[PDB]
Amino acid sequence: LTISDDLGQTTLEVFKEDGKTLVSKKVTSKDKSSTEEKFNEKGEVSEKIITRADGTRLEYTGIKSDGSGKAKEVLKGYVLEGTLTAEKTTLVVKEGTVTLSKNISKSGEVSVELNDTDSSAATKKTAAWNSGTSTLTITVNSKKTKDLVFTKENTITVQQYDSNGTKLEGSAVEITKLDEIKNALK
Amino acid sequence: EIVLTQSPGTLSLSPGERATLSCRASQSVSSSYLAWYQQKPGQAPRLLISDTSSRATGIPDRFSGSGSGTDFTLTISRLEPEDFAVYYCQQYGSSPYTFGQGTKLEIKRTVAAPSVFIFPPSDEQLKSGTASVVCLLNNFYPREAKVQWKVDNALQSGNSQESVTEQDSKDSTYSLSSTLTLSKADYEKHKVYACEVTHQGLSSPVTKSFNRG
Amino acid sequence: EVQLVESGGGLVQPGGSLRLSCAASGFTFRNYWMDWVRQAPGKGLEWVANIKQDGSVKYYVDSVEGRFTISRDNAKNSLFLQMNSLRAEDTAVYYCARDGYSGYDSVGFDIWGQGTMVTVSSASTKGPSVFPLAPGTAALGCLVKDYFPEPVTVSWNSGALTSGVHTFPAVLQSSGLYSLSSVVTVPSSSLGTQTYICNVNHKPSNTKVDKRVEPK
Ligand SMILES: [Cl-]
Ligand SMILES: [Cl-]
Ligand SMILES: [Cl-]
Ligand SMILES: [Cl-]
Ligand SMILES: [Cl-]
Ligand SMILES: [Cl-]
Ligand SMILES: [Cl-]
Ligand SMILES: [Cl-]
Repeated sequence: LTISDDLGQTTLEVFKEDGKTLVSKKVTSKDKSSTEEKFNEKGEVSEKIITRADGTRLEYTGIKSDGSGKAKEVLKGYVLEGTLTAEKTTLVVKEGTVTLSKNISKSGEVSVELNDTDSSAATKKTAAWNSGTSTLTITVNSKKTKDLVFTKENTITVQQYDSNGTKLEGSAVEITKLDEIKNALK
Repeated sequence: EIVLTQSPGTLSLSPGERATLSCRASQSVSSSYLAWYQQKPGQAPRLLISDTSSRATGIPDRFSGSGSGTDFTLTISRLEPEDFAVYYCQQYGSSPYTFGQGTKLEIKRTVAAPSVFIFPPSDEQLKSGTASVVCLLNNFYPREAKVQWKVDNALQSGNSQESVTEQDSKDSTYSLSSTLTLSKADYEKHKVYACEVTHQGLSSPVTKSFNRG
Repeated sequence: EVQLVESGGGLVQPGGSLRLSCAASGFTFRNYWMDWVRQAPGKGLEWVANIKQDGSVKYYVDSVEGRFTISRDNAKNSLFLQMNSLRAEDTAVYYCARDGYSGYDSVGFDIWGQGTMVTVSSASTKGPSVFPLAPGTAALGCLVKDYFPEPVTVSWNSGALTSGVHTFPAVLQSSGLYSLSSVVTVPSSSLGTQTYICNVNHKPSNTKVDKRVEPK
């Protein structure tokens, strides 16, 4: 246990028997956020559970030596699962021929991409990602249909456009079930 | 649509043993969207396990869920007499949220032969034009049994229905009924009404018959 | 304490309609999704309908689409299931259920209610006909037949006789009327010494019959 100077960090770290090979480590910050890490026979990270201030966790399990592993993000009402690589993390939601990918870079840059394998020029879905607004805009038949704003509060919000795609209408609703995300990609 | 298949159909174990319940999915189900449920007869189902690991605030440590991907298993370490209910595997990721066909966890006891009794139709019932002959199988195990009706030494089919009780709460036994429904006109042109019973605990088939009068 | 009470079911003709009600207490109704689950007689569980917290999003199974509607009232802490164009295959015990997955922890269906038995049939209400079953160990019984709908409760000697009593589950005859037998296993020496009363109770038809069985 090593507490930082500003009395804000509680680094619950445990050594195996001597002080060379790490085993487990938990660091709790002031803003209710923790980063649990587990290690292997070598000393490279095996699991990495990171908790944000709002309670949404980003859990990494089964980290291999090459830098890969299993990825899953737990949220209020639904979870997003995927894979981590030494490049970036991808979280995948699939509905029919449409696959939605959420990308989290090693620098924290969140990216969202969409792909539809249908070859029809009408029903195929395409998306454009806005970095500043953090909204994925789904386009169908060269007209905008839905807006997918990914809030900094770790939630997915959908706002629908009009019949011509000129502007969004009504109010933007929040997603509380995984089936809702699948319904948006149909 | 994801289809869940449960194996076995029924599992006959004694109390104190270990019961392994497996649930198969037609596709890959995420480990975060699978649940196990228990339904005792005559009552609503109860949530046992969620996330394949969480025990849902009040379930003892005997119940344990495991598995991933296609195959999921639920194991009860040390069985207790109240654990012999019907168990269901369910996924709740994508609609429709489908349940397994169900597994009946039955108490396994020593094989008991039935006590067979035959009841002639009531004289009051004959005035209504219908005659009901009932053959009762009492306090046997296992539930599986064969009952056939012989009228004037002739096998009968299509005129008999069977009802079975559930496993007895005291001695873990089963009882069976077999009613032969036929008209009074058909009843009065035949003399001998027999009931042949075959069972695992019966070394030889038993027959109970009566004559009108 | 968390619990749910269900109401609205009953016996209706094919093509009819009825409304289910689920009263919720002991928990924040506004924060949870809700579901309808039915279970056919002697069959497995089948999910029926689902509703969002605010009721904006509703999902149904393929079979009940265009006939069933699920709504809720957060203020009244209630939830409903309108069931139009009822078919015979809709006969099941409909369980109102709380989703449970309302937060970060993934939870299955947390809470289940007692359920309401809806029966879709063209048969009218029927009163049972009770006939005695005359006989080391002797057997006696009462046979109730041609009654509709379920259930029927049978008691021997006004509940005094309980050991060795077997009330068999009702079987559906070809006429659409239920039929079951209640039997008692008693020592053969008890015959004549003891008098056996069998009491059947068909609440739907308000039928009270006490039948006496003697060896003859
Ligand atoms: Cl998915
Ligand atoms: Cl139960
Ligand atoms: Cl083991
Ligand atoms: Cl079953
Ligand atoms: Cl059988
Ligand atoms: Cl249909
Ligand atoms: Cl509504
Ligand atoms: Cl979870």
